[PDB]
Amino acid sequence: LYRRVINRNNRLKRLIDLGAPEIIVNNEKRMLQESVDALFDNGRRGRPV
Amino acid sequence: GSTEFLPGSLTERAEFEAENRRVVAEGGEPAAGRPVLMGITKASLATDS
Amino acid sequence: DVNFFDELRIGLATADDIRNWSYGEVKKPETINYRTLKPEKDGLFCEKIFGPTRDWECYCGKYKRVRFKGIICERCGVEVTRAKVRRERMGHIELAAPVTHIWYFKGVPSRLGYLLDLAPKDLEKIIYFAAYVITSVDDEMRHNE
Amino acid sequence: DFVWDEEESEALRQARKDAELTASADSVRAYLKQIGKVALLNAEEEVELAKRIEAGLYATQKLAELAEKGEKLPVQQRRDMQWICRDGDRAKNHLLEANLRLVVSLAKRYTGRGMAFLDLIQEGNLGLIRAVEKFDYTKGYKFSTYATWWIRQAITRAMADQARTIRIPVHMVEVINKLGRIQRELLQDLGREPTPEELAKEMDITPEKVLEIQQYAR
Amino acid sequence: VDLLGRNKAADEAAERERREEEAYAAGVLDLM
Amino acid sequence: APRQVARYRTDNGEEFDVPFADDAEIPGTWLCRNGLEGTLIRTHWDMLLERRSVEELEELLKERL
Amino acid sequence: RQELPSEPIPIDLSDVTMRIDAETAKWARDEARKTGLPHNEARAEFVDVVTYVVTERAVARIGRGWLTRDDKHAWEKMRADVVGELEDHEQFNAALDA
Amino acid sequence: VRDSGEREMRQLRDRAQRELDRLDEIWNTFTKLAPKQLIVDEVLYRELQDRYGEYFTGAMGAESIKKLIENFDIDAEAESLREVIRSGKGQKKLRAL
Ligand SMILES: [Zn+2]
Repeated sequence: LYRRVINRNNRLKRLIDLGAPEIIVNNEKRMLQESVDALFDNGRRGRPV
Repeated sequence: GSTEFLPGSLTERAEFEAENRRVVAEGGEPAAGRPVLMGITKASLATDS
Repeated sequence: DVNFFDELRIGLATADDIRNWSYGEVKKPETINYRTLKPEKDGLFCEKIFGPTRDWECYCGKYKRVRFKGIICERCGVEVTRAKVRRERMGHIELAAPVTHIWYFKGVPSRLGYLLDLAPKDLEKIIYFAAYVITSVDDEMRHNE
Repeated sequence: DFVWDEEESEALRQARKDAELTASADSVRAYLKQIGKVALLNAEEEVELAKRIEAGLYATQKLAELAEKGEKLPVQQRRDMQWICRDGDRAKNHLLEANLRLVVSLAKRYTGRGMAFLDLIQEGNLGLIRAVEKFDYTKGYKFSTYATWWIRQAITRAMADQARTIRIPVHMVEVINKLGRIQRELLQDLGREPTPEELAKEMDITPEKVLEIQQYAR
Repeated sequence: VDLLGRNKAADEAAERERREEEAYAAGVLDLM
Repeated sequence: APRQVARYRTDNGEEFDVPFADDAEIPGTWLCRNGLEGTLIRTHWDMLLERRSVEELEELLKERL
Repeated sequence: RQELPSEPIPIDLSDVTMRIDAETAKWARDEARKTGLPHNEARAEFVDVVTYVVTERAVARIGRGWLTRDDKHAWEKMRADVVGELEDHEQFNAALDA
Repeated sequence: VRDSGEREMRQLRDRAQRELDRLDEIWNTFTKLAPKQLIVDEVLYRELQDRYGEYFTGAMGAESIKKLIENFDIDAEAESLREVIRSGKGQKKLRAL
């Protein structure tokens, strides 16, 4: 879970550096949010990892 | 009244009296309370710790 | 001093508390090293962050024995100390974007929903990038123009 | 047309149950709204965009050299160079905007195997970023067909990556275990891998349910 | 009464509501 | 053991202490407790050059102007 | 008491501006009557039929060009999303109750 | 030709009428715009931005929630809820509690 969170965060940093359009950047942000939720309480929302 | 207690909430009698006497000695209207009888199960669930 | 362990308090931690707890930011997703079973540098097991796996053993080996205490190695940043510190030293990850804590969003009732008077469905739409919320309006400018 | 057979009733029964997650990653609807509308671009416009992108990158290189080694030309010319770099950035942004629905249409084929539709879409988007970094006006291809390979290979790489966000439903584990046990028994006794017809015979389900459940296996 | 019947969801909602106000009346609302 | 101390600063305005041994030197820059780099008190162009001779790019830029 | 629209009723889904019309209401009412349950029980069947028709039209509109029923999984999840949006849709529920 | 005209004149004016009503929708959304309102229609949100972006601020994600919390005033809502509790009954009072 920590590895997944770090991966998403690093990729979000890269995307913000690359100047990608907001859609891709905030889709990666959504993925980061989901990764953090999985880290804290995996099964609480919907279907778990 | 003039206390910080939430209406409808359960309160330990000792805390209730302590805060009521504090506020009334400081000019506030003491909170109004109704004794409630509880089974040992619900009394256990209503613990403060 | 357990003789003054009188009460235990719990509360929300802020980002500054998390930064004060941590010894260093975890930068890389690395595990224990596949090549040699040593911890990766800046990984989740980094010794420079969480301390050395083996007592008083410098990462680069410039200090290796019991007589040395507390010294940071100038070449690799590991502290020459007892290994037990790996059970207590905390890390942190710096997020590029804010994230809401799942406990205070999910779980009925919704702490955030009740605080902001937002229906849980609407708050979920906002958080996971499915809807826009109006955050602030300059009411007087609109009123006069 | 109009039909309300028992299958449609069962489908709506399933849909109401699935609707219990609001911002489900399996739903692209919000993502489609966010894309908006941008027209499909012909070969000449795409090569124009690529030409602008490369020109802006070279302008960035020369401007970075001149920002350090002195030799700066007067501000009037520097302003035109400052315009070229911005033009290149805008061209890259537009060229990426033009193919998000292509990414979606390529991703829709991999759904149902464990990864959410939006995660596959993100992998395809990154494959598209890879594509724009290798596109060449010299080769003369349509950008859509060229970038399709990058999108699909990125999606496959993410799918074939050992570390993935496989998020299988809770209400499918038991039937998947039963499928595994029955397939194992049929393999051991039949002498060959069982065709979905035999599996459906044993599980008391329609064969297309066998083909659907098998997609979650890995 | 036979021709019309009962609406299941409305009865369920009325039941849960009734439980909520009865818990309030009993003064043990925050425990239910 | 005989010892020494050094300090580092980061652009956010925070400062950090580092004890050392007496026989130790001092680095000029340091990854601090914060995680930032502090001071003692494949890119697109790589990809474009691979498929180009820069005279083509010089002509490409000359056309823009 | 099982009325029909006098004029079409705009539903106004957030993206596809759906409507429920005389044909859909008539056919859903016929299905509910055929179900044979009491009125307050066949109400559920009526709601289900109208929801299914509206949802299928809405997803066919959303999936214009790029999506078809052969994409069974994507189609079913899109249908689930649209059904979820409809369930909490106040205007749709008020129209059905009318 | 008459039937073709009865299709043409009708649909051409109808699309323009729907657009004209969409403008009224935009204006009525602007005039009641307030914080914490969700806007789901991307067309409406984009038009609101293009027209009156300098008059408001919209966002999504946890950052928008953070900005909402920054703008939040605890005392005003607490006192409004207290006022509601001793005035309303039933589910309204219960939700206020
Ligand atoms: Zn060392």
